[PDB]
Amino acid sequence: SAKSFILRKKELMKRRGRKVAKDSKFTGRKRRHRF
Amino acid sequence: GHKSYKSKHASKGALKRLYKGGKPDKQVS
Amino acid sequence: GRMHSAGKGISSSAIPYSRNAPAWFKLSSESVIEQIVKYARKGLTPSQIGVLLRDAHGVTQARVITGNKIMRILKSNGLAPEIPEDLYYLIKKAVSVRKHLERNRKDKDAKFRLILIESRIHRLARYYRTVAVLPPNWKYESATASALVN
Amino acid sequence: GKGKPRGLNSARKLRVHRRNNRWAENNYKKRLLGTAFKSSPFGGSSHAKGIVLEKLGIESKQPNSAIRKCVRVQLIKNGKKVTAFVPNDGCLNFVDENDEVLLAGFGRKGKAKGDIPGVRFKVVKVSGVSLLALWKEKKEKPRS
Amino acid sequence: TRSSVLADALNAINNAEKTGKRQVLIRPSSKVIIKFLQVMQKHGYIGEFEYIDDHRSGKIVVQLNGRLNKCGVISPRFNVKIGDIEKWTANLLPARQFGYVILTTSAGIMDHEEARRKHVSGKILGFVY
RNA sequence: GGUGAAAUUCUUGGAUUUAUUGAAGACUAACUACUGCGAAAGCAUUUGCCAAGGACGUUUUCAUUAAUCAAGAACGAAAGUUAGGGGAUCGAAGAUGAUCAGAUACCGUCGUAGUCUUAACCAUAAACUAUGCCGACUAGGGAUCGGGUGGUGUUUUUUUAAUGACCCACUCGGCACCUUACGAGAAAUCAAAGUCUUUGGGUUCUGGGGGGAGUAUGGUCGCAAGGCUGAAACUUAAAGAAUUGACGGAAGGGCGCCCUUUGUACC
RNA sequence: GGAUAGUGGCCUACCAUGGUUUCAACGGGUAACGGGGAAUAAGGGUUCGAUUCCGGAGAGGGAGCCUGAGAAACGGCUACCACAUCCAAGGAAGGCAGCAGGCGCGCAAAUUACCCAAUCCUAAUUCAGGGAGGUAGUGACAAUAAAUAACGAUACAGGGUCUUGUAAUUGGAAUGAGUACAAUGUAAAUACCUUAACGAGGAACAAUUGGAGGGCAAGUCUGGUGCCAGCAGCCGCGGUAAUUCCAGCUCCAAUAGCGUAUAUUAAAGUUGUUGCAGUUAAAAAGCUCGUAGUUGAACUUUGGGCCCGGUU
Repeated sequence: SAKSFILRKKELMKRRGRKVAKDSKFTGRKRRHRF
Repeated sequence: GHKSYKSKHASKGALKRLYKGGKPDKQVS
Repeated sequence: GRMHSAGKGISSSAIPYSRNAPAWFKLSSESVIEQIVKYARKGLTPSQIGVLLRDAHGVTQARVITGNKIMRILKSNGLAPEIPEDLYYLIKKAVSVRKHLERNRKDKDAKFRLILIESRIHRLARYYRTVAVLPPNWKYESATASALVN
Repeated sequence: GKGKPRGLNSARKLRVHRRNNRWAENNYKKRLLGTAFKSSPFGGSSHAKGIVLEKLGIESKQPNSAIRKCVRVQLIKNGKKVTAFVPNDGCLNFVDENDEVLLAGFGRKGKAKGDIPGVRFKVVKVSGVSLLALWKEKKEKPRS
Repeated sequence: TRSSVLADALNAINNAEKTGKRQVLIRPSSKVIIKFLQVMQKHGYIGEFEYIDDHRSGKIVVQLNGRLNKCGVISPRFNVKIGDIEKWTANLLPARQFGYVILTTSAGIMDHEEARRKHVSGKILGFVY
């Protein structure tokens, strides 16, 4: 549940007043593959 | 709502309600 | 506050700021000391002698009129008792409450009070045997204390 | 005030009280009970070696599936049998039973990157070569 | 009981200075309390103290003048070598130029800077700034 | 009698009820308070006996004799254990009934141990102010309890003197309260929970995320019930103070639809 | 008194009944040789010290002993114990926790090399001997210094006649990584220092390792795949507890190094002496007395005058 966790927790920082990069098809995935 | 009664180890009455519903140790030289 | 209680009272006496010569006294020094030794020749303790000389003969306090303490005066004439006065009264009270406890066995508050009095007695006896007034052991105990007090 | 003795000659009380308090720590108690030598699966060691017992498909969920599985391995020096998270996919075609893998610890668990219920070991080497070079096609696994 | 009369005296001074009174009454007095207030007056942190002499222990009445942030005792009177007295000031003084920690040496009761000057150390008594 | 309803129950040898009298054991209503005492648990009729305490007053006495306290000791609500006594009430266990959708109205009657006391045990409670004990200073006010001081102040003598009671002012020591924030705190709130990042008056005890677990083992106390001391492996990222609302089948109004008030988890 | 090199319950005879302990004796654990020291830098502390020096103990476990000034020696002996070797079956020989090296145990650790030239030791002694030690080989333990490119011209883009950026554009310069006459170097060699000659036009002589919601720096990137009782109809869209299912492009950090595991330290004021907290968040014994422990009221030569000489 990477997408739901990131999309839920990037909105709380919007209430707290901090910059968040806008989402696209690059956020909720394995950016780096494992060994 | 009522505040729950707080303790570290569970009380003896609640222990009664939950429970109703040997060899020595070693000291190796 | 009190040693074995919850009270915090300050009911006591305040010695006046004068080390000499009440003006209206103008009587003597040796007449006072012979009154003291004669009152002790009845057999009274220093506190009762002090209160009688305050209540009857205009002696404000004996430390300033005679220049010497009452107990040291009685020690100078050899009228000093074998045990000091406060330990004697503590022993007498302990004896009386103990006799009550053989008579009334169930009185638990009197047991606690006896324990308090005996702790007081032990502390005072430790103080006296420290300063070499009693024999260096003096061994307060239950029975012979009666024979000790009277 | 402040609870503790503060007198100039009360160092003995301070030391003894501090000793009992430090016994109520966690790092200190783990160090002086010596459970790294008696109860830990590794013998207090960083890495270890083990012979692969078998492999079980502990899968995240059903048909829509994210395939992250683990092996069951037996230690050599101790004999205790543990579970190990193999790294990235396709390596279970590479490691089979009885291959004498070399194990380490896993690390952090957050929202992702492996939240497996009770697997703290990752297979660092297999058949005494690697997983990285054996996945990046640098070296090849020798037979037996 | 009154285990440290210097502590109670300095605490009374602190409370009455924080609440803004003009006079402070101190009981009981001592040689050490008198010397402590002479150190304060010679550095000017207080006003004018006069000692009422009854036969029991005396009392002190001190004129404050403002100008005093905080004074206190360090208890127990730690044995303080000279080679680490700077550690003590770096422990509890706001800056390196003002504020004084007070030492009782065999040369008397004296602030820290003349304890450097006389090259003598002793026990720590208190601080004032 | 009993319940929302019924039944078991007692009664024309008169139940229930009224009056006269007796017997038993237990408890002391109303007075009863934001009052008192006790180290705490706790303590409420009268009188007598025995001893004890606190506060106040003291131009009495000793001159540091003290504060806190592992070992050790005394007491310790209710419950519970062994003999004796007593057994009115209430009443674990137990016996019996209707079990009627719902008991939102899960009970009725009888009733052993107990409840009371003696001689012994046990030593725990939400044993709570959830606030160790001793000492210092810091703010306004009004009540109240105990003692003491002063009043060409009041009232009762049967002649107005003592005393008693009341009123005014002060003081010591208490139980409590209203406001405030000079200060503190995460907040509720606090004259202490203040004098603390400007951190040190003296000293005992206790705690180190949650489970496992007050478990297992050992020791010790106990006739028993049980008490005191008390881990680990393993596992997990979690587990106090306020305000704010969706939700309403909370209701009340209007003219199916709107408006006001309204309280916001365990099994 | 015996014995010892010598004091001494070190041992024996006789006679006393003592010695240690809450200031924690005695017992137990130590994955404990002790110290000089090491890591961590606000201070205080926490952790480590098998290891280059100093002191102790041991040569597979115990014991005994000969020689000698010195040994309870082990590259000396004797005996037992545990291993275990040679055979003619009668007998004999053994001690790598010295240097190399082998087996085993393991996450975990080098050459069965050269030499006494240096440092020093032993002897009858300048001469001999020394796996003590030095040299080299293996060696990304750790530590220091810094190559992988530099300068123009052209044509554009600029800041706009002085100053930067781009290009399948162009030019000559410079030199070490390597190959090596030689000489230094060395006990003799290898390597370093020096240098005749050769040695740069990029796939050349090509740098990796981690990452890219936030911590914490850098994507309003690309493509492919498995599924859908949802649209469309064979083109596809969207969603896909796919915890992205797989690959590529671009970017960031560090850089001859980078990541990971474990342990420990700091930021930590979660060990609190400096410096924690206990009404309600973990945490004030039910209450009182009381021994050791800790702590404990005030007071005793102050003040004034004299001189001299030291430092700014």
